Amino acid sequence: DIQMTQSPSSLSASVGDRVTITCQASQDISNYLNWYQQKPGKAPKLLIYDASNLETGVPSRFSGSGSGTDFTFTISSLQPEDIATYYCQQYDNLPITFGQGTRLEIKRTVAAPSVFIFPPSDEQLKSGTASVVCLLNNFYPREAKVQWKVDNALQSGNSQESVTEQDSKDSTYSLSSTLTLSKADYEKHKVYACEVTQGTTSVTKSFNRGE
Amino acid sequence: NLCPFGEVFNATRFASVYAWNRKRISNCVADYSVLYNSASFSTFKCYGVSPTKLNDLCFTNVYADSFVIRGDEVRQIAPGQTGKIADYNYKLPDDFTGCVIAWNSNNLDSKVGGNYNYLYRLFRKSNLKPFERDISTEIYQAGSTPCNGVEGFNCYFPLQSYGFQPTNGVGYQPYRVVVLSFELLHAPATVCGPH
Amino acid sequence: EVQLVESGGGLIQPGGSLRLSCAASGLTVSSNYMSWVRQAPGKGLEWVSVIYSGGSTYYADSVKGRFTISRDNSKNTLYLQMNSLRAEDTAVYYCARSPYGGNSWGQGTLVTVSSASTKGPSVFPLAPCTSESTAALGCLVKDYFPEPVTVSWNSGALTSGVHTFPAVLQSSGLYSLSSVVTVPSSSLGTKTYTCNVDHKPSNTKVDKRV
Ligand SMILES: *[C@@H]1O[C@H](CO)[C@@H](O)[C@H](O)[C@H]1NC(C)=O
Ligand code: PRO
Repeated sequence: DIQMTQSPSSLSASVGDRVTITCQASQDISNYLNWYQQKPGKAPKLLIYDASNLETGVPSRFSGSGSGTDFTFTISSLQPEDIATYYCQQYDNLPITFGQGTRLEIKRTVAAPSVFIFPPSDEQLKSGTASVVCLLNNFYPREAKVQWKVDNALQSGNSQESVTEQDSKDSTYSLSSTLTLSKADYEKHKVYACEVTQGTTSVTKSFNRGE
Repeated sequence: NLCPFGEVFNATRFASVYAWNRKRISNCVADYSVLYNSASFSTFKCYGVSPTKLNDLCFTNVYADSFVIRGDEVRQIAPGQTGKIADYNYKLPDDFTGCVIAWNSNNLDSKVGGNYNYLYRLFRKSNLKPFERDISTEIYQAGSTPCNGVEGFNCYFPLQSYGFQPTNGVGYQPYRVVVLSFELLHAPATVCGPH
Repeated sequence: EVQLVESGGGLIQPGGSLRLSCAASGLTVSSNYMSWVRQAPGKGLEWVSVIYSGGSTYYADSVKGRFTISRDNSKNTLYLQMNSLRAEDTAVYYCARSPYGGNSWGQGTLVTVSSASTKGPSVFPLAPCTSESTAALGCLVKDYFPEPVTVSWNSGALTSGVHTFPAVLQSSGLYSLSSVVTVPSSSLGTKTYTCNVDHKPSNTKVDKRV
């Protein structure tokens, strides 16, 4: 087999920066190397074929070079829509093999989330479970503390978070947190609060169950 | 009359694999020892015969098929193999009787800056029959739309160049191949070993 | 011009069999080098199999003796027959023209190898308790298996401001995700909003007004 070693595993860069990814083949593959861009939940798109050739329709900020074992892929000036995972592929030898990928992340200025809180639906309560959802909308950086408070009591290990892929226009993230309770517990308490900490500022959205 | 293996193995120039060369060997004494005893050959594989016993045997005719492929393809020149070379360029039968002989020709067939003169067939609708040759250059139709002889989308020139540069990895280096096939028809045996 | 559309994905028991389909338009399957490539969740790309125009077939060592690649000329379709399936075979499976010819990939189909049963989703409104000038509405997609689900709004006519979240594996073994949309508060009484939820592994579509 021919192994494809890709570097780096992940990089973080600003809009406008020159970005360089390397691929190294474990033996000669001539110029038979392809570069792909994969945006989450989509198929890989070919950017560069045969080490240096731009696929038709691909912006000219993308380039590649190399022949033999050592290959480079370059974005001359990073754009927001360039958030993706990038793969090298050697295709002229079976088995066909890919690099491990380079996850490309964008650095930008700090952005405060718009915070929303949602009570359980009547429909769901009938099932005997309560899901309380807190939404953090269009923020940066990735890292934020989300804490659940139920009558000012700090919950632990009964919520789950998921973060969206970094936005391809404005480079922000979004987070949804779901607090999960039995129906009996949801009717035991009044005040439901989601606390968002970024830096030394905390923002709390809440609702009163009665009202 | 000694069999002209010199002209086969020591030729200045070799054929591309798609246009593989055949030379008939007839009416001569064939000394196979000059071959099997040689350090010159990195592949020497015999089928339906024992190489050590070659100098003892007589055949109706011998055919010497010769061509260039890249190092990592030499394995395809064997009965029962598949791949771009076996399927679309040069095919041995399952019941092959003969020998496959190969050696590295980097020093003769590579050039600084690359030698692009050796070609192979990349696109073909079906597999070659054993010992079939296809030297056609029709634009290959990869879609439903006819190509009408015009190279473009889904319309591929069927042949590709190897790119032999001396500093290539050995898998990408040129190898000269000679296939000797032995036929024993109901006819006079014109090619005999000295012993 | 070239379209590759995979199908056949879903939940299958360990040791079970599944056949994937790739319907092509704008190329002839039987005239081309055609491959399957797979991607395990959150992992890299792994080439699975190739078929040549002349019919030669090759396989990655990991699927040797278990998978068979094939085609139907009259349907212009590539197939992958997967037998003796293991948990490690859980992946999105892509068909592609590979390794030679124009570079084309399908959108992919997710295969889940698990001992569990297939479960369709429960869709619940996510709605706020005068509002602020920007209001949020959503849909909670609870207790489904396997992945994946897709969410649109007003049959895909509303895309601006939508955030459909990745799913989390709950401790019960079932998935849950949210899909939210931020809208101008002035439209909350004039326009109408519906989340269109598709769980193809259970053959269920849910449309829920909010
Ligand atoms: C080719 O030439 C060399 C050197 O003259 C000689 O040793 C060799 O045996 C020749 N090969 C054949 C097959 O006659
Ligand atoms: O016949 C021989 O001995 C030489 C060795 C390489 C080329 N042919």
